Amino acid sequence: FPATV
Amino acid sequence: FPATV
Amino acid sequence: GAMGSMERASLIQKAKLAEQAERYEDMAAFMKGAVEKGEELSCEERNLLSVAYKNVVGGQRAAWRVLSSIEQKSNEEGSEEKGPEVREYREKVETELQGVCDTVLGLLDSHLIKEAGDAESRVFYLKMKGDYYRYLAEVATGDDKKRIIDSARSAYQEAMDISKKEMPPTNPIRLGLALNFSVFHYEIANSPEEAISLAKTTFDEAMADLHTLSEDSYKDSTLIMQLLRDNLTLWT
Amino acid sequence: GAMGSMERASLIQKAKLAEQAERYEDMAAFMKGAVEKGEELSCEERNLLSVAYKNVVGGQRAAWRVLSSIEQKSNEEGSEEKGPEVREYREKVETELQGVCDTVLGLLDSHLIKEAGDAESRVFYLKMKGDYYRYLAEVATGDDKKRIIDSARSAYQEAMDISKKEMPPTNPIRLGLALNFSVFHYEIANSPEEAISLAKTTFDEAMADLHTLSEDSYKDSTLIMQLLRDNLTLWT
Ligand SMILES: [Mg+2]
Ligand SMILES: [Mg+2]
Ligand SMILES: [Mg+2]
Ligand SMILES: [Mg+2]
Ligand SMILES: [Mg+2]
Ligand SMILES: [Mg+2]
Repeated sequence: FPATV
Repeated sequence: FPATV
Repeated sequence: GAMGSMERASLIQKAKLAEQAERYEDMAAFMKGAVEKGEELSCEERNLLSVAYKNVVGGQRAAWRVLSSIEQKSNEEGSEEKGPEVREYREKVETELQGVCDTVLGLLDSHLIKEAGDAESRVFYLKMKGDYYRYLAEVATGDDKKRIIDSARSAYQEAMDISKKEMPPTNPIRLGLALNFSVFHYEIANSPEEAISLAKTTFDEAMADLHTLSEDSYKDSTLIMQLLRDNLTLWT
Repeated sequence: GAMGSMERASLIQKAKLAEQAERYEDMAAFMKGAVEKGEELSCEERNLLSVAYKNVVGGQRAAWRVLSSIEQKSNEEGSEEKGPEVREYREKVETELQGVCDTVLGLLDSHLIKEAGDAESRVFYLKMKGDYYRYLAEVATGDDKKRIIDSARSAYQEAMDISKKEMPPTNPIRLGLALNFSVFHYEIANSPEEAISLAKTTFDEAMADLHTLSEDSYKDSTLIMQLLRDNLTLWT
């Protein structure tokens, strides 16, 4: 999964 | 802390 | 409001305690109580709110994916019929996820967003609105899926427009919003090119503004720039 | 019983799903529902039950310790008075812990223990009874602390006597019970010498019985023997 904040 | 199962 | 009888400062105090104890459901309940006092949140209080709910829904999302993957497997040619339990339990987790998202969106709509007039508070809440619609979009499969996606897009876009007008390209909220909106394009809106272009432009404009920062602001900014680059590496 | 309308097999199926999704509160609720069907549990079902509640109370214990340590610090000479919030929130977590322990002990008492006639089931449930009284003892500070400790001791002792009579020294339940009863002596009953002697004798008697095992039983046994040795290293 890609990074989110 | 010591190990317990 | 189970938190109706507790002091606002005592709710914020206990929110920080629950964070240290890694009790994020408690943390979330305490911050919902705080928001419902009706006063605007400070910068630190907004971050306690987003930290609490991010961790709760983050665990629900991880469980939902585990259960989806099981459910999709029981649907392959040559899988042994198991009855309705996998779908039921996925639906249970899914319903509970949606209820958390509905709770957060309810707080933003009553009345966090409409009172947020500074760029830092308005962008932060609009980012949150986009995120929680994105979480709803990840599990959406119905008549409403398009409108949920457009609600995410619309919130992200208004937050982008204000952030571009009002904050420097290195502002951590602006960067985190760009990172998440770029994931929205890739993962939700099926627009990997938009996702890539946005992450690349955001990274490069921040790069060219690092020279204006103190060493601590430089740290906060490059931390998030690294996440943009990690996504680009993942996608190219 | 919210689980009153669900099939026993469907509760066990969902318990295993919740385990894979790391949803241990759900897992625990499903297994409480299963126990309340009134039928004895198989070996695998007993382990689903203990796994679920071990993880729930394990998180509550970790939070309680974090909050205790904060609370003890706010009580040091020269700490700044913070008001009642740290004690309140510690009490909230503590109450919820005790309610989980009371729930498990209630299941054992109604009616798991009284129907358990094989050594493997009776020892397993008596070990559990000792463990959950031990968790209550860790947070006990009142008129009842001695009796809670003696309840733990008494359950562990009956389980020890049956395990010594009925199971080989390498049986994993016998070993795990000895490990936990040895921690009870050290941590709860203030008897570090008894703790040490029990762990050492248990280790050495298992060692001398490994020769009788298959390679898979050897693995299960030496896994727990290593925990006994890790405790001995910690204590000597
Ligand atoms: Mg007040
Ligand atoms: Mg649904
Ligand atoms: Mg654009
Ligand atoms: Mg039936
Ligand atoms: Mg108490
Ligand atoms: Mg003895």
